[PDB]
Amino acid sequence: STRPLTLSHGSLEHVLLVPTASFFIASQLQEQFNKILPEPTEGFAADDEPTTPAELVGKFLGYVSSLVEPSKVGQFDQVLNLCLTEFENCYLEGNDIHALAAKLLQENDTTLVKTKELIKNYITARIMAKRPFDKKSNSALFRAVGEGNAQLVAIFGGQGNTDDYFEELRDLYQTYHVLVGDLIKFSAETLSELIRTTLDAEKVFTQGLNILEWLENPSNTPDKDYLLSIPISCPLIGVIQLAHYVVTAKLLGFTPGELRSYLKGATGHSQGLVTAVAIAETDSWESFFVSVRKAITVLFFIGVRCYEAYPNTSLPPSILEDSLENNEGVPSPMLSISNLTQEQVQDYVNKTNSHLPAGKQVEISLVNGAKNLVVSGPPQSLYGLNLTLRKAKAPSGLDQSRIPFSERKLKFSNRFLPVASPFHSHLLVPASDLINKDLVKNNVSFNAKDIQIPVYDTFDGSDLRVLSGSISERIVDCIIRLPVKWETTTQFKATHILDFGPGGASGLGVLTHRNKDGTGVRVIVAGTLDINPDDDYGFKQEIFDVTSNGLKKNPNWLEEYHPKLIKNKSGKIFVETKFSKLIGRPPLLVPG
Amino acid sequence: AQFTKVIDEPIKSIMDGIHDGHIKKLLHQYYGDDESKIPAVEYFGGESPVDSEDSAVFKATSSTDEESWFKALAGSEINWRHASFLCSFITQDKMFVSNPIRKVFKPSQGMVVEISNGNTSSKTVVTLSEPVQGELKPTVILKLLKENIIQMEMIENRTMDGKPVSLPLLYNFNPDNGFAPISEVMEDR
Amino acid sequence: IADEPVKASLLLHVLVAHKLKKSLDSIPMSKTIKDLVGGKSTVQNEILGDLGKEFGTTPEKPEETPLEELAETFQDTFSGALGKQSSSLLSRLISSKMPGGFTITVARKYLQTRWGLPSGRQDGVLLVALSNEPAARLGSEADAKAFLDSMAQKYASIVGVDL
Amino acid sequence: IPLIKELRSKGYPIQFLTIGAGVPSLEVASEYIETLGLKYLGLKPGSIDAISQVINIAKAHPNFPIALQWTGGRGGGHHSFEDAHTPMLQMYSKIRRHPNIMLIFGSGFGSADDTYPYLTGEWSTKFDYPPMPFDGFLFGSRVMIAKEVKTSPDAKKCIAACTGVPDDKWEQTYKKPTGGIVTVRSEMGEPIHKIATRG
Repeated sequence: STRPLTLSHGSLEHVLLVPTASFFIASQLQEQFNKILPEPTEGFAADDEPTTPAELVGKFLGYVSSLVEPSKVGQFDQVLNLCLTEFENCYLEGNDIHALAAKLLQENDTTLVKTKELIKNYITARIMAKRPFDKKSNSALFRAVGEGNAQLVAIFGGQGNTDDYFEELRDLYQTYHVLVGDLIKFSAETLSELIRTTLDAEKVFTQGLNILEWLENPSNTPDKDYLLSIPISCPLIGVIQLAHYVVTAKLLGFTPGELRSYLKGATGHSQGLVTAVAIAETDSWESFFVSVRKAITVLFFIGVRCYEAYPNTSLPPSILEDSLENNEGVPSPMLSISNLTQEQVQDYVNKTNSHLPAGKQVEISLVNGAKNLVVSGPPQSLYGLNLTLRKAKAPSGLDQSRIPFSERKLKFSNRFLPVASPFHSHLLVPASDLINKDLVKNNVSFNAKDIQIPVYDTFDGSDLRVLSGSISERIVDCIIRLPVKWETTTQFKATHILDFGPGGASGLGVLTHRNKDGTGVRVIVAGTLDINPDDDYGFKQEIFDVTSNGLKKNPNWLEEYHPKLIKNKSGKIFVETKFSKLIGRPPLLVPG
Repeated sequence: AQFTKVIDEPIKSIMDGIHDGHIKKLLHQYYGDDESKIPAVEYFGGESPVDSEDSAVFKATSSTDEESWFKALAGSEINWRHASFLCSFITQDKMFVSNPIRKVFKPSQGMVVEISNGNTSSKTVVTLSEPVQGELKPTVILKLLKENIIQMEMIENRTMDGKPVSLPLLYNFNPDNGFAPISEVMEDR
Repeated sequence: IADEPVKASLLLHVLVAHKLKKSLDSIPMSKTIKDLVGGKSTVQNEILGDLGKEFGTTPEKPEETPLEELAETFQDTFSGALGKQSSSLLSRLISSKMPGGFTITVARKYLQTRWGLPSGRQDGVLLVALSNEPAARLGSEADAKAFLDSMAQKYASIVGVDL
Repeated sequence: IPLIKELRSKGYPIQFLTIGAGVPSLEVASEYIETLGLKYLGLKPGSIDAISQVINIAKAHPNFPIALQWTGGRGGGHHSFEDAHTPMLQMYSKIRRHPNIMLIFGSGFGSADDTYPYLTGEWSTKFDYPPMPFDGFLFGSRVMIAKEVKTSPDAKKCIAACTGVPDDKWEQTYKKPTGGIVTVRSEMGEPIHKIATRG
């Protein structure tokens, strides 16, 4: 026997059949929540109120979980478990909650913040109701990897994807507290150890590195320029990556070695490279933080010594003025040029290098695409190259349709990447040796045997596991000296790529998708839950999707449009293409 | 201009030479110079670029979806029935009248469709039976005469002397003209 | 107030300005049709087509001869009728926009009585209303009447009328 | 257009309509598609903006076939300044998400053997892209000196005398006779490739 209980926020309403034994406890907490529950407006446009019944169930689950304690058994634990089971059988029937949340975004007028709050409340209630994600989740994608139809590879983004990486970290801390908090405070305490452990880290970190203080209170967060500095940013990027890996593994019910074993291969972009190899070494939850420790350690030192090798200087206000008032980025030591050939940019940098002294010369850091490269060097010498580039490139609204194609003036875009150190340059070479001492002193090693899946270099695209020397030294060499030929690293024939890295919308995932669009490879952003209107790549939700929505393949042009043969009953052969199929005559016409 | 040299060559000769050059190259690259590997179909064409039972029984209601209806009736195999129930335009002489088979078989409540010999086109017969004065009697018999004719007996029962009278619809089914293979027979019509 | 059948200069200006999605004052007459939308080749021809439909006959090489001399070259043969193009355009203006209560027929007698402007002065104010399209949603008939007032002021200012 | 209306109402065997020298507006396209009662619609988009217009038309009308008959600046008749390859490299990705587009490549084709790499799609492999097969081909100038055409024999002899040039040099036809063809303005100043005859 269960008595009906109504809970409503204006128009939106839900009925929960609470067992009459525990109905008095339920008639109390609803009375409490209906007090806590704000006054509903028109359309639920105002924040902190549900728009759908699902949101209000979420808010109830979150509220009940806030009171319930895990250590001490209360009277509220029966209510929490009953409403959680009821919710699991009334909203997300079949598929995982992530696909439901996106469902609320596309279908209802739900805002992204409300979605994040609903997911946070659901997981908070699930962990508080002592019901973890122990069962091996039935995600279509990883099941098809089980049958081997899909080859899955995880990439790891570097710097210059977004600006506020810490804002994403905060978002992760709030929304997935129950899943991440443990790793976050482990990392925080690890860096607290490292700053005093290093001789003069406390000199580098002028406002310290109390990340947990900045996470809990946004007011305590220092200025953004402090956060973008490599010493602080680089390890925190690492954290965000690992945290994302942790979250997905916990939802999938995979151990970090199990999820690693599911990957055919993995690669990173600059710093990201260390995370993949740290992931290539991890086995189990207990043997997880030993891998993380090494990973978070190196990106700390990559931060510190590189900062000492080429510390950013104060730039003249006249240059910043010029750059801003000529619609260019803020002068930073990496500059991204799109729609321009490698031979063109190398010719331009050579031309600039002809005048400059060797110490102030620039060199090509990242070869992302064929026509999307990033150069690194002094932010003044980059501005000097920008100056030469702006002379050539035509104005952004100039119609050159009426000029013959050859005579046309090439029209490209050159924007200053949000970074504070010239990566993959001659400037960060000295630091290499210091970091190699920082590698050996702290007993930071990577073994050929310990790496399970092949991890690919950022320069030659070869597996690191076949190397003769220390993989640690090679990684250092790759991140601060060797350039990233990102197109040369990705010759692997994988069907699906996860962007664990930071950026989300502007991350390495999208760049790779563009680079090798139309080869049948499907890129999924694993760092952001969003809906792509084009649907030309997936988002986080497609990872946890278990239905026909979970296995989506991008079109490989060659195989989809393959020109075939056919013959009629009378044996007249036709070339069978889309057009010929339409018309029932060969795919040749005489035009008008 | 690089390929315009031969004067007064027939279009047939030129464009056959283009299609045949394409066939041979495709055959050599993907079919190992073997004609048998090329799949055969009844008539090639009529498939839109937007994208096994011997005897089945289908029942049209007021709810039935006309796409799924004609797909089911026509079936999967490329045969006379396929063209009959999926070709949008027949050819009355050189003129393109909308397909009258789709008009007669339009999915409305009451009609019941029976396919006999569905797997074997040579003997396939689709019979549509409608409630004639309450009793559900056979009304349409679409089948084959000699192989290259589509015969649709359109029978009326409410006659002068009870014995119903059959209407002979004939159509030449030319699968070589795959676009509109169905051409209604005007002679003696 | 006395009536006046719409000229070929105003009807040419509103047709050319409407197809551009520009204000009636943004487009100068003293310019070739080719100078306007030399950017695109389609827009030039669909301009000529709509002018051809509304006025029937067009001179040889219209696009390279500027608008002003074309005005009177249509004026002599044309006779103060909304024609076909502008008839569909005012019909889409009334139906696509939200004067949900009042249609074109009610719009005419509202201008005709409350101002005092007859048929030819109605056509002329409707051509002002076509070039100044609200585009965004309008509330009700209270906005529409206030818009018809302002379109009667613009017609009166350009042509040189007083109310 | 109103003629074709009657002829489709009367139902003459008119399979399609192709609008050359640019692409219609969205409203005119919609008029044409679901009032003319064709089987499909041809278009000859001039540049990236026209291609984007074709895409728009194919988007608003996803169940009606639409033949995107791309022809580079190297074709005969009224030709734009657009390269035959580059704008296709840029737009192919976008075009191919629409099932109801059939993408016909034309311009500078008079043999099967030089088109084949575009039928297979291997043409783009040179351009460091994935292979991009096409739906069909059109030949303008190839069929020009055919027997069944009405062109005067001496004209044919003049065409057969026309040497023709490889793709790379076609963009010199705005300056001088390049392989016996030169670019001259139309009546309305639209560039056309004509045989470099005294006239």
